[PDB]
Amino acid sequence: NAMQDIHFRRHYVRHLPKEVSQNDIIKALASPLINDGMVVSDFADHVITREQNFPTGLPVEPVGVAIPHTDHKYVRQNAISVGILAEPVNFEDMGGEPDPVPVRVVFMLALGESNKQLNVLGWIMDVIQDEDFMQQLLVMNDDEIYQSIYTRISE
Repeated sequence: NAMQDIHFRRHYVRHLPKEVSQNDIIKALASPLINDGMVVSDFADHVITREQNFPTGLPVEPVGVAIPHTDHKYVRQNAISVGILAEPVNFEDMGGEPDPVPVRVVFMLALGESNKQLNVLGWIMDVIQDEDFMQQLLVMNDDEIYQSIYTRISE
């Protein structure tokens, strides 16, 4: 279990309100990591710059996903911060496609070593193809999303 070193806590999950922008989302998801000392104080802005340059939208159906992240030099402890959006928010296609991705679930990845990327991406790729799992994230409360994702990670 390579992800045994990834931190995922109850407060690393939250539903975001409508009318929030891409930047608000990134700052909101980064907040808990920043407070726990998992990342550098200005992590959210490095993620924003990264996202604008190299978008992380994944056009999966029916729930659009995004995996914003930044350089590992800004991460001192591996962690994942999850956001469930009240309404879809547009993220540019990681693949370069013209149509933006209507994102509803955001998986912010804070990885301190690049050797962790393949594994974590493989994990994401897997959960976003799990139609049922993804749909449930849009219905469950924070504790439920937390329990399910946590389990998914460690089990």
